Amino acid sequence: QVQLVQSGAEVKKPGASVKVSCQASGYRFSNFVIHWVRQAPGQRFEWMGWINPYNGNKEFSAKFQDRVTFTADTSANTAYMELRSLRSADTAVYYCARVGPYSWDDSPQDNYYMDVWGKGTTVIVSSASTKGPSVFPLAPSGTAALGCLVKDYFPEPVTVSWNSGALTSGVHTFPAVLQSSGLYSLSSVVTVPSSSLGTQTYICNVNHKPSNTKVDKKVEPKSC
Amino acid sequence: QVQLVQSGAEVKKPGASVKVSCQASGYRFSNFVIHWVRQAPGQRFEWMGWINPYNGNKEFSAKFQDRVTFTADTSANTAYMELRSLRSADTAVYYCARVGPYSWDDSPQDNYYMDVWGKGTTVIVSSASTKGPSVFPLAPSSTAALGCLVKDYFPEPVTVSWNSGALTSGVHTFPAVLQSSGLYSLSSVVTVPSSSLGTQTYICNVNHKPSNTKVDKKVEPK
Amino acid sequence: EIVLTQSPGTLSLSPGERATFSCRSSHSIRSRRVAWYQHKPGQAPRLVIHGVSNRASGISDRFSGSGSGTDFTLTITRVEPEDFALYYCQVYGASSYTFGQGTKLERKRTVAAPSVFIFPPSDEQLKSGTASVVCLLNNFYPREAKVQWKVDNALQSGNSQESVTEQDSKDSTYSLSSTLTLSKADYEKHKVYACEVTHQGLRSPVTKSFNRGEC
Amino acid sequence: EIVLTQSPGTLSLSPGERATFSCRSSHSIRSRRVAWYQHKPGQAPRLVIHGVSNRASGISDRFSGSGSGTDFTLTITRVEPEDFALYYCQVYGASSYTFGQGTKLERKRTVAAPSVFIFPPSDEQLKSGTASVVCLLNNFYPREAKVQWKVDNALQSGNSQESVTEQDSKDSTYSLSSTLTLSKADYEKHKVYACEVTHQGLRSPVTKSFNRGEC
Amino acid sequence: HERSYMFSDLENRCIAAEAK
Amino acid sequence: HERSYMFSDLENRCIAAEAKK
Ligand SMILES: [K+]
Repeated sequence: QVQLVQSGAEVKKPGASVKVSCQASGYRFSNFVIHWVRQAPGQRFEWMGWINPYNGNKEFSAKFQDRVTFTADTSANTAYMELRSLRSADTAVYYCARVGPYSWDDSPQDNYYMDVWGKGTTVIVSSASTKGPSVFPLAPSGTAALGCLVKDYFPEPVTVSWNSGALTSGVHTFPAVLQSSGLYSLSSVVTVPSSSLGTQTYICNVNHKPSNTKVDKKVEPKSC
Repeated sequence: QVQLVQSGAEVKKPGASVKVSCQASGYRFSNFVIHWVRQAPGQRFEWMGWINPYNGNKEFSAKFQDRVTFTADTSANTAYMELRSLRSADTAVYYCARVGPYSWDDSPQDNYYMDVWGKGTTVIVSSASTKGPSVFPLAPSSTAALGCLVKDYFPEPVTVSWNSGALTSGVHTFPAVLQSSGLYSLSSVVTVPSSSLGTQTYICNVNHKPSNTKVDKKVEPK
Repeated sequence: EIVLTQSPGTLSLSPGERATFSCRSSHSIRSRRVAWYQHKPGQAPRLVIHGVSNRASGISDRFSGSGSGTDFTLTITRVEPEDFALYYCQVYGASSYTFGQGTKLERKRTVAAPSVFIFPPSDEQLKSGTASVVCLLNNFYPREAKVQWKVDNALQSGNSQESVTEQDSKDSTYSLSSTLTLSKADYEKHKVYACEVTHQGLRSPVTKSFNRGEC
Repeated sequence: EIVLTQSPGTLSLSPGERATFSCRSSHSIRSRRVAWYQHKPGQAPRLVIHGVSNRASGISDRFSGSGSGTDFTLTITRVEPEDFALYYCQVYGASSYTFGQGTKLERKRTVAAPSVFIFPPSDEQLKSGTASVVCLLNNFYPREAKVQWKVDNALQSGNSQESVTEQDSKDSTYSLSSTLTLSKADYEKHKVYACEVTHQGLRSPVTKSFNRGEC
Repeated sequence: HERSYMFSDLENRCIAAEAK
Repeated sequence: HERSYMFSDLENRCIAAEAKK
């Protein structure tokens, strides 16, 4: 049961540093090198470097040669990665991964692929301050459509349900988009029978834990 | 151009040693490693090792490391290979070959192929002793065919011509076969007009330089 | 400096078909240090193949890696529902760790035209300061779709953002929302708002619109 | 040790034809240190290709080397008479210098049956104790030929040796000589000495013989 | 004669490992 | 110290070259 468990999501302002942890289990921690790799939205995975828990040996990608620090605590079977002087482009998911099993007959680093990956730790770098969303109705006009526009919040995520979870079929909650303002926005919609509009109540339940903002918005046909 | 001239054929008894020379010209002798490779009759080419003429450094095949010696004389642009404790299986053609040139960005030994080869030196190892051949007629009887059996000689080679070299048409001189006795035997034949038997004289000229044996034999019907 | 280029960008297959992924390297990989990974949304990536042709642990024999020199292939003899995901190739070792851009293996189904809906900005949002116009394209396939916004017949370009849902695990369709952003001032300065949708399932582009003022 | 296997053993072609030589290695040659050599009987071997595909100086473009991993190939687009030979592949460098067994590029010509001749031992030879009976197979093609010796109808096995000439550079044929060896005592004990030859150019084995004594 | 050497596909030659 | 290495197809690994092997 080789497993790697990472620390939780982080939100940092530009210029600050972040430290992510990777706790191993299911094997002898000191016997395997650990790789750190990240993936920013829309980009390819990017290797950052590796560390050998046993002797403390490390190799860094030229791009992170001076602002990343790799450390390991053989006592806790945990490896760490500290990234300093954060900038917006450092916004990404950071993964740790253990190399594969070794055999004396194998050539050096033949096993340096990413054998087992951690789930990743999200790190958001932005000057934006925590802010709850405004919730606006997307009023319904066969089959009708209605929804809620959840706008201007930070950071992700917000959760959206309909009728406290009683309504699930036909619901589509879209991925959020980052606006030029540095705040996020997303919509959640649901298609329903037009004949239900005067007898079925539709309420979108929005929750943005980072700001402790919860909103229940009833969406109804605009009495045009 | 690049040339490698090797020493002449050798004949040795088992247990003895042999030293073959390889003289280079046409290039800077001290700038190229030299390989030694042999090929026994019916066998695959067999690498023996190499020597760096500049510093005398070398590498040997595990098969010959214990009884082969590589040396070089830069002042004479010559490389030498000495094989000791000779055995029958050592009968073969021994070649020297120069490695290829190299570029500053290549990997080590990328150029260690056999760039230019010498024509080889024949080495025969046998307990047999020098002996001149016996020449027997291979009588015709109607085209027709006749010849000469050059039997029981050692070592190779023996040369055979017909009518002092005047007769070349239809002539076939076969590779010698080695007998259990350790002596060689070969035949030389010639197809001739049946109507010339008894009128045209046919003489096979045999020369075995090793034993200073020369024989001119007339072949005619019984 | 090693650059890996994967193809195709997207593989659309139904269960039971064979999936073949291509990875072209700029440098011949004589070391055989080539790997393939599988990555599903919100899950840790998983190693599928390492050393060019060696299946990772717990990996079905339905997955096989092959190739040499500058061309490598990942093959899924027969695709299963659990296989739909992103697949990446990677070179590793000797200080060279670079990944391909990935190939998305998605599920093929019959063409489905989208149902289109347009939503004007709410009085609430307008009262609060700005305006968002939303166009929804619901349950369609394939993914390719074009949304064109027109305001008083003026073609809008660059002031809208699109978001698409992951392929539905039940009907294999996609849904998309496009949001047109404009100042409250500009919204009130115009009357006709419309979104024109082009899709393979539509004989001709479909347009949904409304007039700022009456419903 | 690295083992190289060449195929085919012999390649019979006419000028103008394409020649393809194969060489299989026991080990993967990642270093690409593979060379091909040409060897004409009596002459110094000549380098044809090095580094798998690099043509040696003075080598025509009609020659080209290729391959990778475990399979390497030498190709001659248009065979020229000067190309008939022996061709060998070899791996070199890093303490590995093994050669393949070679492939003979032989010139193909129309089949030609051998002219057969049998010779009795000379009285001169008989005076010393041994008797050599010789059989001659003249100018034939292809090389494959079988000689069977019979003494008073008894098939001889184990007491003969044969030699074959190299392919004639002028008419592309081969010639063979077989010598049956007997003691003088045994020779005088039998009457009929025959040489039976089997060859593709003979729809039926050809027998040549003589009766000891009377001609 | 301390650190390990491996084949680099980028450089097409044998190089030393890193890390100390 | 640092030395030049070559790939050995025979041993399937990189070996050093110091004018002898
Ligand atoms: K050293």
